[PDB]
Amino acid sequence: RVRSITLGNSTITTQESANVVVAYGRWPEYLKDNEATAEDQPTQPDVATCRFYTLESVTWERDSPGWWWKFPDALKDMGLFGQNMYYHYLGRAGYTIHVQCNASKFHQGCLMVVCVPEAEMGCSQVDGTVNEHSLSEGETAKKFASTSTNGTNTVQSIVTNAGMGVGVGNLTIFPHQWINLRTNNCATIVMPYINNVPMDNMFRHHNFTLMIIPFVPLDYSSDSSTYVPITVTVAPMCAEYNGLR
Amino acid sequence: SESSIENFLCRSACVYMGEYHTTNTDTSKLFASWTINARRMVQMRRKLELFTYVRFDMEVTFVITSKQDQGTQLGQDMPPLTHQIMYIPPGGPIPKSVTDYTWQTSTNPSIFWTEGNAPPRMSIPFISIGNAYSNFYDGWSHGVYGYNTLNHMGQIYVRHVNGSSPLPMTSTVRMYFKPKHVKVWVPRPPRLCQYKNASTVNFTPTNITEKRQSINYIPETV
Amino acid sequence: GLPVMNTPGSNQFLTSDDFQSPSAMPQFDVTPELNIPGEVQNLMEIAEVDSVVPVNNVEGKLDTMEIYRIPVQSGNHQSSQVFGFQVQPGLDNVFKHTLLGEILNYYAHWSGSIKLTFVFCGSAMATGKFLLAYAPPGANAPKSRKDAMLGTHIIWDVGLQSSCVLCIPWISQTYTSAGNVTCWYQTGIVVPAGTPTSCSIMCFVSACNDFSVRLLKDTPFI
Amino acid sequence: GLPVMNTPGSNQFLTSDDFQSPSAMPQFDVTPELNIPGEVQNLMEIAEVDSVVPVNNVEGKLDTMEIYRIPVQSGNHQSSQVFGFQVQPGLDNVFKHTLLGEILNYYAHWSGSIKLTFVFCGSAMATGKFLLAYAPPGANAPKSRKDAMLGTHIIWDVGLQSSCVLCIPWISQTYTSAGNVTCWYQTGIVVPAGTPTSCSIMCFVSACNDFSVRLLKDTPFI
Amino acid sequence: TFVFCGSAMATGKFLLAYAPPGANAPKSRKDAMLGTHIIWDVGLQSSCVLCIPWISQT
Repeated sequence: RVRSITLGNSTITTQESANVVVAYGRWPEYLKDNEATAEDQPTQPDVATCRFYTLESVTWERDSPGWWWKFPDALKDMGLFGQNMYYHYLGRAGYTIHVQCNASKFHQGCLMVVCVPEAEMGCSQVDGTVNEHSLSEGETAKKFASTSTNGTNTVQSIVTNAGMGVGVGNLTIFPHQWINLRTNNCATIVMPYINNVPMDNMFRHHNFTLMIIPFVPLDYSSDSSTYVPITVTVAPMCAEYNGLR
Repeated sequence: SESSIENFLCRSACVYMGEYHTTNTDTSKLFASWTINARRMVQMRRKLELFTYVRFDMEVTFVITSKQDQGTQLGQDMPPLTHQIMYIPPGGPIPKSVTDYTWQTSTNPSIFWTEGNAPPRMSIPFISIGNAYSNFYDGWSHGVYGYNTLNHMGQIYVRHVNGSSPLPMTSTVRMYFKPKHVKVWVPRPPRLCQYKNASTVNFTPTNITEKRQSINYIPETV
Repeated sequence: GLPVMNTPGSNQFLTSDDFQSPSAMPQFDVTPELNIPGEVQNLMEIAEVDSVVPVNNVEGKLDTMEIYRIPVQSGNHQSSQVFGFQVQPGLDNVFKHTLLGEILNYYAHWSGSIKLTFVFCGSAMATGKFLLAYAPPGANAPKSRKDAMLGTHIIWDVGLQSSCVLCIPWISQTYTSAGNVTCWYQTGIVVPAGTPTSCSIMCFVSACNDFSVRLLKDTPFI
Repeated sequence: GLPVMNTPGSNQFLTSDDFQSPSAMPQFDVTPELNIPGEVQNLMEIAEVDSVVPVNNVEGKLDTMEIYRIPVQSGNHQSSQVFGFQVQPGLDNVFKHTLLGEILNYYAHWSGSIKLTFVFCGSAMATGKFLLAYAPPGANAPKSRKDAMLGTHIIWDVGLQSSCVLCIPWISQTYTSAGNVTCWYQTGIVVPAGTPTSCSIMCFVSACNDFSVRLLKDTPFI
Repeated sequence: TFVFCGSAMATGKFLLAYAPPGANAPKSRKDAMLGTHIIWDVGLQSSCVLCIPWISQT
């Protein structure tokens, strides 16, 4: 009851009892042919964009508020998919995201894993503006805080308002999955391309945001490990660019 | 049936009220202007933020009232007043005086109306080179965070249509706005914090809800 | 030609009228629609989604993640209450700011059935029993574990199931005249050596398919 | 007779309305139409015509025929640039006053494909090679002959062909975010004894059949 | 094949990564994620399998 999956020259292993969320019922696909027939011809890499990219693990401790990543540009240094971001003026893609934990039966805790489109964030100063570095750091995660933040140009990252001004118990409206250390330790989310235009430039726009948020904190006792590792793996799907010839 | 999208959003509201004179010594008080967006009406803003992408037509009605200034001169006998209401599409010339050439450009649609009649009304289609409007944008304008140029919807300008050396008068216009044939995509959670300004999502941290006495407390039954 | 007669109501502006209007941009072909994933036809598609309830809304923790966690304590307390609340979406503080509560607060009359889910977030070594009890509207909340057993209840063994589900059938709106739900320790929690002592429960609320709303009004939150 | 009811909008003058009007000269039969050559149904028939581009719009020659001539110099300069520009009809000075540019400036949104033709006006004894290179929007302009060769380009031998043609596919409007075109000396120009030393190139621009325009507005030139 | 020999109560995650011939070995967890990899949860599976396709010698 273990499946082994190979994309390109990558191989990972999952359990065949996985559960998969397809975001709004829609699988990813190519914009078919004839939105812009004449002088808008696209191309597709399909070479080493369809392959598993694995980020660094994060460390879940007793007081961890949460983590977030921006897509794309979490992959702007990831081999070929990142090269294509510099060579081409427009693009699009869907994604498959796997999130996994490594824990024992003597640990306990609960995580929400959610993919949020257009996650526009607020500044720590009400009459201020957010910086580009405070929104993302690429393949390194940003951190939520457990109290309200200060300083100039920083996202106001108190975890109960999720940086967007809503109640964090209501983020289940988005494509999401629960990880309860008692019953499962994995989550797969398949995201299609969602925009109000068919293609776009991939450097000054963040299509979506992946967030991981503990709702019940990690607990252990006498001589268990004091942390739990979380691992994120991403495979781009049906990527497509403007033709160069 | 009352929770359909059309019955929830397609409702009229006053979104701008402005004043303008026939004679003045400021020359910006001689006309009134408004930029069309749905972010300075706090009740419509919140209902619109439940979705990420929207598509609609606009309908605008104008209620216009005049007054003679309390300055001094009485015994007048005046004909009814005429007004001009000009819509500028995105990518159009903007007037800066009431005597400007742009009040006569053939591609700015315009309405001429005289008091005493029914209130004037124009209908604007979905105007965007994109496929939908967006209530949320996680990007840069090219650089302002959260602002994309596909959301431009145009402007409205109002003036008096007198001749030379007119008599002093003060008018007020109220604009009533209504979206029609509406379609929405990607639902979102409702805004929990108060709005702080009209262009950002900035906020001060807010409590999740209000307290009670204890986790067991249920009020005595009647 | 064509003799004609004007009726009362002519030349009035009614804010909710429905008439054809002249277009100000007739020679403009609009951008065709895109097939964006995630389209919505009705607000009841938002209320049928689960959201986390802040059941622990007591003093000192209205601004932390702790507001969402029901505490299960360690040791032997096998007849004490764990929690209890009245089921009043829209009005009561614990249900007021959820996805279902936020919708219901746009309408002056609503009715349907409600779904509550409970989930145990402890270690896989812990075992024990809870008693979940429901009192109808017009009944007092039970004071002991025994009289809660004498009504409608379910006995929930967390060593066997990690989650329980309840469906409540007679919900309307306006010292409440509403039903209530309570939870009791049947046995107490038992663990082996080397596992955490305390733990937590979480509540999710949603609406069932037969939910209806009437008389759109203004919300009291902005 | 015939009970009737006046709606809002009655007795208003809407500048863009469309109603039947009474004729002031009903008893007058009009002159029948003549079949004049050269009738027009659509403005895109004017934009599909080539017109000469003033590529040499530098100081000291904005009022001479020299503004239209790209200079080709004599001797050996076989890696230097000949010319380069961004492709931005409507906004950029070199394309702004052509037949295509003048039309596009009546509309606030437009899009399509563009056609550029280059013609060599030297003596029939001259030979040599040019490299014509295209960079897409969002790419920097090439700095050398070699990196222009590493992109999309054509090598144009003027001893074989007197003219070259290019079709550019992704044109829209609003430190530009537009594509560009550049020309490089591959070899240098070679002549026999008794022929002029210097020479010229000319550019023609036009639109291809798939061109569209929206939101008529006022032009910024008179 | 890799097999985890710990107690049945232990949980956690590993990242297993493969670089082809002619490529350098990854230096961090993030660039190993950006190549071919599998994420292995030992609370779910006790063993993982890999098949490597281009093997020759000097």
